[PDB]
Amino acid sequence: SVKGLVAVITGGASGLGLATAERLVGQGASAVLLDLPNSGGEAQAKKLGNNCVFAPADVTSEKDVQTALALAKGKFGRVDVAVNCAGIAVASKTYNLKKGQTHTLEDFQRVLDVNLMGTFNVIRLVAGEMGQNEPDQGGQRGVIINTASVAAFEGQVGQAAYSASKGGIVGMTLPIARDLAPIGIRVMTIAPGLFGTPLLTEKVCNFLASQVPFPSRLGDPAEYAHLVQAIIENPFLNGEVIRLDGAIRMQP
Amino acid sequence: SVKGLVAVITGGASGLGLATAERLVGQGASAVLLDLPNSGGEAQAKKLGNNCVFAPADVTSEKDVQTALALAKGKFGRVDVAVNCAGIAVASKTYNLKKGQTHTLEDFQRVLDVNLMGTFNVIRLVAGEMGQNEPDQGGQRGVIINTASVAAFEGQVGQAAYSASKGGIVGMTLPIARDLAPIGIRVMTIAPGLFGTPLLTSLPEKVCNFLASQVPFPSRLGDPAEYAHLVQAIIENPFLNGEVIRLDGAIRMQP
Amino acid sequence: SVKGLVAVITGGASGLGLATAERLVGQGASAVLLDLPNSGGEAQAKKLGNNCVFAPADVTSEKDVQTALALAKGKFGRVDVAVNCAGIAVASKTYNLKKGQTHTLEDFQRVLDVNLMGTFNVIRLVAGEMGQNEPDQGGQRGVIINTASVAAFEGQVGQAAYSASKGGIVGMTLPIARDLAPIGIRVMTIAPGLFGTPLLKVCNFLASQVPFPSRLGDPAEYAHLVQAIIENPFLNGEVIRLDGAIRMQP
Amino acid sequence: SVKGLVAVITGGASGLGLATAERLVGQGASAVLLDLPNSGGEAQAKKLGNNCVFAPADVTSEKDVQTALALAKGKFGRVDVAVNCAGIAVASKTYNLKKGQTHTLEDFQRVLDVNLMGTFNVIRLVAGEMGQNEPDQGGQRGVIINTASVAAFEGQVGQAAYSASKGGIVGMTLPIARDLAPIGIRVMTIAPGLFGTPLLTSLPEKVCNFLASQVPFPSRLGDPAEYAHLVQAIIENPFLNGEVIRLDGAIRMQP
Amino acid sequence: GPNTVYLQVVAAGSRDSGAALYVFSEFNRYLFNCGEGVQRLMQEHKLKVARLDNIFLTRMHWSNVGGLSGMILTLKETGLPKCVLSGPPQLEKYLEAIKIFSGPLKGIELAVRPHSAPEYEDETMTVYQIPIHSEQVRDSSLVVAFICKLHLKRGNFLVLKAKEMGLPVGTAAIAPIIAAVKDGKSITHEGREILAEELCTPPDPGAAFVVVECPDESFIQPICENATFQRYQGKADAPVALVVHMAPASVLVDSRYQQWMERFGPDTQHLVLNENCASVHNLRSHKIQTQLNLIHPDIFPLLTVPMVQGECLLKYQLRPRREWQRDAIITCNPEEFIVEALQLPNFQQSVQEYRRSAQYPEIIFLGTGSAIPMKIRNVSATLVNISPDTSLLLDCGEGTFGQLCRHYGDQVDRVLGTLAAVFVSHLHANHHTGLPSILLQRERALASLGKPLHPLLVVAPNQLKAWLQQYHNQCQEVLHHISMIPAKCLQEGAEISSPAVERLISSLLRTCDLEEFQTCLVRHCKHAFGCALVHTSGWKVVYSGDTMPCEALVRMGKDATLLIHEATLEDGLEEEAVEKTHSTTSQAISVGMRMNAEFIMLNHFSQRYAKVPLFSPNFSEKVGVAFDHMKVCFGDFPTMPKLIPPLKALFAGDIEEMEERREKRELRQVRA
Amino acid sequence: AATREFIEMWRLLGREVPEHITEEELKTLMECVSNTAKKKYLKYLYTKEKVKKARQIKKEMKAAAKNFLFLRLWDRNMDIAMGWKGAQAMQFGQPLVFDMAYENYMKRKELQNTVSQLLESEGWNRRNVDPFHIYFCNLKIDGALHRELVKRYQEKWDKLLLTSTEKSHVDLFPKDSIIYLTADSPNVMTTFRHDKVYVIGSFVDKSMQPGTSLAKAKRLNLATECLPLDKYLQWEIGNKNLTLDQMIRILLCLKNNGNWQEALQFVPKRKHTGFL
RNA sequence: GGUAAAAUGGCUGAGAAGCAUUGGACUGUAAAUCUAAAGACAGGGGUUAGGCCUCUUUUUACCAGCUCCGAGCUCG
Ligand SMILES: [Zn+2]
Ligand SMILES: [Zn+2]
Repeated sequence: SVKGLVAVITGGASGLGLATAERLVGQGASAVLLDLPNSGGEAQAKKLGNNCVFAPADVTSEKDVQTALALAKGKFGRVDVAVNCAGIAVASKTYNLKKGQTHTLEDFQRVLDVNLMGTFNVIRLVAGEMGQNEPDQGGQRGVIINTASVAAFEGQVGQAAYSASKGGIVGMTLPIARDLAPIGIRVMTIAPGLFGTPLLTEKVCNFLASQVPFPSRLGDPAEYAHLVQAIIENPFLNGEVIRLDGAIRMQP
Repeated sequence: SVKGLVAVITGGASGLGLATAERLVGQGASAVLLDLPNSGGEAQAKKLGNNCVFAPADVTSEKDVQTALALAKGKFGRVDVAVNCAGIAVASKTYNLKKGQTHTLEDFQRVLDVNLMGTFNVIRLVAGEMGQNEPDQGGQRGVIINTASVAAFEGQVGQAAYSASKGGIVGMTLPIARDLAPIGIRVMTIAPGLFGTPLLTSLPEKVCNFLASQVPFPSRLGDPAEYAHLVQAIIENPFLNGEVIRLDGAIRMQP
Repeated sequence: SVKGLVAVITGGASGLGLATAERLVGQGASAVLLDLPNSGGEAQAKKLGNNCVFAPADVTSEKDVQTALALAKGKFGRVDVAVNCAGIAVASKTYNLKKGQTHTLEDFQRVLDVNLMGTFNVIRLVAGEMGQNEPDQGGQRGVIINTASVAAFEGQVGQAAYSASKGGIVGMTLPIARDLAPIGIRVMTIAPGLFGTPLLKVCNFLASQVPFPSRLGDPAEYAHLVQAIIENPFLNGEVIRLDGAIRMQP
Repeated sequence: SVKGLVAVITGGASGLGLATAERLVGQGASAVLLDLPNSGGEAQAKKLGNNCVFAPADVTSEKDVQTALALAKGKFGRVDVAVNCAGIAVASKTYNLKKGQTHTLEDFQRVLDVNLMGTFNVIRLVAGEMGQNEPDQGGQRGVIINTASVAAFEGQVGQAAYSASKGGIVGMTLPIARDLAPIGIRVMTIAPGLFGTPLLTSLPEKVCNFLASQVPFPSRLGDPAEYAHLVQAIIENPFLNGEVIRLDGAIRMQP
Repeated sequence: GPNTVYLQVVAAGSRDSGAALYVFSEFNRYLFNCGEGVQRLMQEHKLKVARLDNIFLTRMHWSNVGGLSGMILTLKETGLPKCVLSGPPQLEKYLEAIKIFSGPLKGIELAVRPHSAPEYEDETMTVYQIPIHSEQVRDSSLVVAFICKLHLKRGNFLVLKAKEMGLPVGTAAIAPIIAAVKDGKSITHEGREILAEELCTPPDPGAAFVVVECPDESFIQPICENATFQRYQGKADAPVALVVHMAPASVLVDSRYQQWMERFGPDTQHLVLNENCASVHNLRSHKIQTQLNLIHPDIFPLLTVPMVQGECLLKYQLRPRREWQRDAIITCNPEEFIVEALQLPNFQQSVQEYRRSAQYPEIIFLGTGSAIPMKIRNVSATLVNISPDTSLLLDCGEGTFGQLCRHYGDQVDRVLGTLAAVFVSHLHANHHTGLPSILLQRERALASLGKPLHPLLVVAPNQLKAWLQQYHNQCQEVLHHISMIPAKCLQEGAEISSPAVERLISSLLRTCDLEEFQTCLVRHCKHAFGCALVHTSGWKVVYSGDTMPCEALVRMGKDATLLIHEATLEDGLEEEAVEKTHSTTSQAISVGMRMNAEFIMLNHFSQRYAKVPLFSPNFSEKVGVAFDHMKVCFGDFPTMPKLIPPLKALFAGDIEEMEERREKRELRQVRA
Repeated sequence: AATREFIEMWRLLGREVPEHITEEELKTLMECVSNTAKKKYLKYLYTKEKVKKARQIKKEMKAAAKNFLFLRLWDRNMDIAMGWKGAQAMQFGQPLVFDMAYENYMKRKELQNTVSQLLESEGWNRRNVDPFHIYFCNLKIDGALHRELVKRYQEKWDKLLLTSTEKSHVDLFPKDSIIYLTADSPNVMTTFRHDKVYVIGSFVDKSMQPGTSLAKAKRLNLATECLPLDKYLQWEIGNKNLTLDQMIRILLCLKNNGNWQEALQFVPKRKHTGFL
């Protein structure tokens, strides 16, 4: 069960991160929101109750994550679940011959810094906090869940920067799982498809929802939260990328 | 939730199939065991209670599956979940130059007939029963879950016949999901690693300890109860479709 | 190089199999066509010259393959390359609720018997012939190349039977490569996309759906990839998608 | 054929990059070496003849690549092939509980900057030069070949930084192929396994004989000449696009 | 000095073995009274001769020097550079007579130490020779007695003294201490000990033993009156530990002799070898004969004042301590032997099959050995019983009488009376050396049986005359017992050399009742002769001896009833047989078949063969084989082939071992 | 305990005796009835102390003394790879049988040496490219050999990739496919056969009693063979019996397509003048 | 069946010592290490100050004994 567990959710002030926070707190767990101060996460933390605490920090900055982790340890005393639902996206073709446009290097670096560099920055820091926990009778110390979109396998036109960042997370999920296996930490990656997040939200949405084989609708963030809970409860789930897409194969 | 659901589990008299049956019945659902009569599945059906009915049938035979499906419809009135946990395995090298031995064609055909041909035979028949269900408010008519071992991606020496059958299930899970998408049936495949099934405990004891130690985390053989938990999660989640999930433990198999 | 090599090509009387036979014979190698007698493969064997011999046999039958392999050994003395380009395809939905139709089991079994069972039947038999060859100075005894369509990863509606057979070949290519590694046999699989074979308004639309080049596959290009695999000694246990970056839709 | 083609090879002063340069120049093509000035690439350029020109540039810097590309255009007039064989590697565990050590962020950023950021920096710039070429009668304007190690699928202990960079290249090879499809540029990725590049032929012998023994067939380290042969095959074949090819030898890496 | 010294009784004085001792020491070995058959007995019981420096002979008599020639040719083949003999001064003349029939023996060196020579001392023992002359250059009344005194040994330093002495332990300072304490001294400056008695073992004084030979009552008084004996007997100077007595029991019961032994002191032991011993000397011979008797009893008949009677392998330590060791005493039990024979894998069924299937002259094969005596086969010898009252000996090898005595037991005296003539074929050793033993025993048997001493008839080459003449003149009177006939005078084309020779051969024909006697020159060596006997009954027996396939023998022995032929080697080494002038198995078979004899017998088997020869498919119903102490009659010819399976079963392991060795030799030859 | 002085004084004399002594070995010392046995036992203890003390000084002498692709974690990786190869060999490898029926004929000293050779033989098989499937037949539980084996291997005994059983070779394989290798066999081994099962007697036999293995094989009517040592090399000095480690290395070379002139390289050079 | 020489049970020696072997270590690139285990010169005996004396086994070499003197194929 997830009763009494303490979880740290990056970017949990909106989108997929908030949905997992709502479910875990409702099930009886405690959550810490880790997202930029401009997102107004303190309003969501107050709404969810006394079990939710907003920690203003930036994933790309080492100092901010360490400060937020110390706040979580001070408030609750331990960290058991780490969910990385933070990440930005950009849309720009690599090269447009007709328009004479070339992809800017700053845009590629900025996306890589948040999606990939930020995710690894969090993982390497929470594990240090996560390593001090007394082993569970099953030998487990905690669960770390990442989020890389389905673009890591099938990118679209102009989705080169997004696919590269998401592709790195999928590739690196196995070495990290092997890295933390002796200390007893499980690392998993979820591959959501088209989800009703603010990042995705009119004619395009209806067409994209119709392109999903079944169900022919956009993803529900509540369903994403359900999959996260299933991974936490199952002790044999490790080192896999799960496509929460709906059997949709993306076209150019 | 899975309360009130009716499920048909192939090969549910032992191994992974029984574990899912125990969990689903315990959660309040109804299950039908579909396994060969020699497995003594009627004893398990009596143990699980009045919500479990043993249907003696052979997956490779069209007539037996149709008879069992009619029994399930007569007893409960509907079919909502189909789980394929039945399958045999063989170990034989493709060609042994030193011993002058060649893989027999009958062994390859027999494994293919049960693991791959049997699975497709069940799927095409339950869907006809599954198609008559009134659509759920979410548009779903039912869930079909398959089981193909991790050998479909990383086979071992002498595991050519097993990998070919399991590999076909992984490859065909996507066309079937697209086939049944308009009628509202979700098709999924689970890839268990090393699990404490009777099919695995036949190996000598030293091998089991070594194989359990080779799993990164947890360093132990798979628990069939954990496999049942994953099946329940797939049923509850409505957005899970057309994916192969490796319930292995981050273990990569060596030659 | 491929000069002086002897190759056995299943289903080489037409389609992809003939294209590889034309290239290998032209490069100076010797080829043996293994396809059903009704395909008229003897005409192609006569056309290609004295280095090509037609062997009428059925892949699904153990006796026919053994007879053809003996003919190849008698004619040339050795077997170095085995290419499996034979296979049939069917199109039928798993279940049609509106029409009340269900996929027939015989159609599924027939496709599985030729595409998957036939391929493994050939592989297990040629390796016995292939095992008697003296090891090359690089340690290699020969190369075995399979053919499984891209449906093994991304099938279409009604392509359930085809994907299952092709999916098995992709899955089994790794255990076989590990099986024959000590004796020195390399096993590879090629995943052609949409190719201008006899098996394939629809054609224009399908050709336009390929990102680049926006045209149907050329069997000559498939033959070129086969030659590259034979020459390269470090290529083993991989599935290569000769498709053109095309991702198939439902 | 590759006769008369002009190719730009990143990091071609040593390792895999030099091997492709030797083969392409020998076949009659023209090559431009793009590697850091401290590698002494001018010696290799002089050795290969008048068809090879050394261009000192850094992949991570936009200005250096643009200067080198202008030099290649001035010397030869066109660019047809772009091969990315440049990249560094680091070995450090994510977290060592016993030693109390944590992976440094600078090491992760430095590896990502060269392997992944550097590769994309080159690709986006050569395509602008590559786009001005008159289309071939087959519609092709040129070929771009990347190099990502097999760690992108199966990383080892302490190979987290290397796998993340190589994993990004594998993931991004498909969107780039779709991006440049209308203009007629083919993008491919090669996944070399354990090749006898200068770096790996420097480890102590016992080690070199283990790694090499773990390869199923051939039981030896990779030969950079074989890597050059695969590159030539990709250039000649016009239907090869959007695929990752594992030039490893059926070796599956263990923790 | 040596740390252990003990005696051993090789032969216990029995009539068929004589008496002999064996002194063993770490530095030297000694032998006493090397009689006939001593070489065979010592070899059987694994007594090494490598360092046999000295041999002591107590009396110039054939009962003590009979086996001297065999020991000499053996030590030589052993590689000993020099051997020294001690005893009567007649040994020098005896050694000269040995060279008559043997070679010069250049290899080994011989030395003689007579009693008149100065005393001899060794690294372990000092020996004194006591010449004794009986009451009332050949000398027939001289007997030498030996008194051996051991060297005084030091005492070990008490190593536990290191806890009290001031000497630096584990250093070189022990060497002057060792030179002091072992000699009775002590370095008092290292402490207070002035003498070794405080820290060293008491040195052991030398213990002496005396060997006394008293062949008859005439020597009793000279032994008693000897002053040198009184020096050790009536004194406390190292009382003699043990006295070995080799004298007949009639001498022992004499009061003067009884008082002589008792004067040596109460602690002195007394060991007696006086022909009253009851101990089996040839265990292996008894084992084989008992086993073969289980097959056919008739063909293989069965054989036959405090003091301590001697036994075989009896020991007595002298240097470590002084005890009657008695640990290797031989034990003869026929029940164990038959149990081992019955438990053989194929012996029981084979003898069962043979048994369920179911007169003069008779032949007894005393010995069937070629060159050296062995555990199972003695040197060549053959006895023929023409009539119940007459007999003929076909060859007299070394120790022949010993085998004869064992075969007949108490009946030997009667048998010797029936001995009419002895034939000697070619003058090699081990073919004639046993003759003096037979003559002396024959004289004793005739005296015991109460018969006139008529000289025996001997047919032998004239070269044998010189050998016996020199021995008779120099050492001991023999020639007055025989009337020798030259072998050449009995040839088919021979001529009467002298009327006395004609008278003797006529006497031989009358005595043996033979119709005719013939000899021929076989191709073995210079003056090598065969023989043939024809009886008035009509049966003819032909003896070949050492030879090669020859035509004169075939012509002379035509239509023989029974043929005895040499079978030294097999077909494998026919080249060696030609080089060594011997015949092979098939060669003998071919010669016999060509001669057309009713039955064929083989003997003179080589030392290469251990127990049985190779049974080639050429072995027909006429070809037989010979073993020691077997009896063959004319009615047993059909039975002999039937015995082949049981003999194969009784010797399955060794013939397999012999076949394996031959196969390995052939493989080595091919691979060479 | 009189042993105390018996020795201390010999230690003062320095007559090749141990510097110290423990209780358990002291009881074994008084369980030796012959002074030669005690002298040999004391010398065995004496040389044990000297080599232990001499090797300690080597530690004192030793005390006087970027971009990477991998981490120095290699002893683990080699062990894991050898484990994977052994696991496969336990299913498809050619069986090899070590017969432990010679426990009665071995004294304590030879029993320890048998275990040491068995440890070496197993290690060489593990490192081979194509290992055997080592069987431990007639291994009686709680026996002298079994107790020694679990002591040396400690916890590794339960994880070694080999089949140990109390049954016999005949009870596990058909009698036709069994060949009992021995030096006394009349048949000469010509070529290695991959379809046969070879039995190696776990024997040392310093006090030579030849024919023990041959008698055991002939008792069950098993085929026997003897390596063709003489045919390929010229023998000079030494018994033709070979150690277990040498035998398994010879078989491994033959199993891997090697020729006789290459397999016999493991015979000690102190017996064969050279090849023919 | 005998004669002589020899015998290193992981391998070479020396007559001490190296190359090796087994269990353990998550090694920061000398782990090229640390630590634990096993170190019996064919096997028995004796003695012994070593070192020798002996028994047995194995391996490799090796295994008949016509003497005289003059006639000079016979004569003593
Ligand atoms: Zn003779
Ligand atoms: Zn002779």
